[PDB]
Amino acid sequence: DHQLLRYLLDK
Amino acid sequence: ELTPDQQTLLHFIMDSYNKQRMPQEITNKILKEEFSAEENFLILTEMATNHVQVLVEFTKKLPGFQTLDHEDQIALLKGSAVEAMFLRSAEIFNKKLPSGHSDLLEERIRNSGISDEYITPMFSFYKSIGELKMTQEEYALLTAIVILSPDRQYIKDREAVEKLQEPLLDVLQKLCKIHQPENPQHFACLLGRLTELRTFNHHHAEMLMSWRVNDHKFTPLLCEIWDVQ
Ligand SMILES: CC(C)c1onc(-c2c(Cl)cccc2Cl)c1COc1ccc(-c2ccc3c(C(=O)O)csc3c2)cc1
Repeated sequence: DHQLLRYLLDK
Repeated sequence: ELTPDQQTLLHFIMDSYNKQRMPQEITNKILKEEFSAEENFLILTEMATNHVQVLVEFTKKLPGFQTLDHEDQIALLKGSAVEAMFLRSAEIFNKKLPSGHSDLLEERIRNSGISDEYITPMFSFYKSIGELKMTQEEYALLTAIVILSPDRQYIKDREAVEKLQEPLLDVLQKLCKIHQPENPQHFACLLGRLTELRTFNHHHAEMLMSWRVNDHKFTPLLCEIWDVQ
């Protein structure tokens, strides 16, 4: 769940 | 006024807040594209979805944000993104930012499916906040403070957030004591907007509903940050 925010935070 | 850990805290923040993130190619569309209810809505959606990214980078560069729990990191972003957006658009209308294209951005918001119930308070807020004559510093620190609010729903470790918030609220007040001795009620005026921003957060869900039932798009990202089913 809530993957894009996760992705942006770790980029 | 001005301790060494505070003078350092600010210039790291005003560095992040000035990282010119919204590409001109995107923001120019406020100017050149046609003015219709549909096109106004797409452009606004495009601005917001790009800004959600600008905010996530900005929030990343906030001191100690990455030391927080991962479940708490999302909760803050989801709860504050709307309030961060009201603040940045406010800065656009107030300080007449050239990349904002103030008048035209206002025309698009005013004709994009939003009801009068929400438009009146919106620009009432914009009007009044601008009459404080906030400096860029005041805009940045409010954002960081809005993002680092522990009051949000679904937040687990609130004391850990309050620990990151406190230093900024302290810095902001010193700035008011320094640059504004003539009126010490200035700190409270700035903090007053946090509560005003909340009333809009609460209303914002209705705005999205109105759009959704009218087959309106949004983006995968906006839908994630705002729990659009
Ligand atoms: C359409 C939909 C997704 C929506 O729903 N509620 C709102 C909404 C509204 Cl209508 C009012 C207030 C807040 C929100 Cl979220 C919106 C549109 O939100 C915006 C988000 C972000 C910008 C925004 C940010 C930065 C900049 C910069 C810069 O950085 O240099 C230059 S141009 C610009 C534009 C504008 C509008």
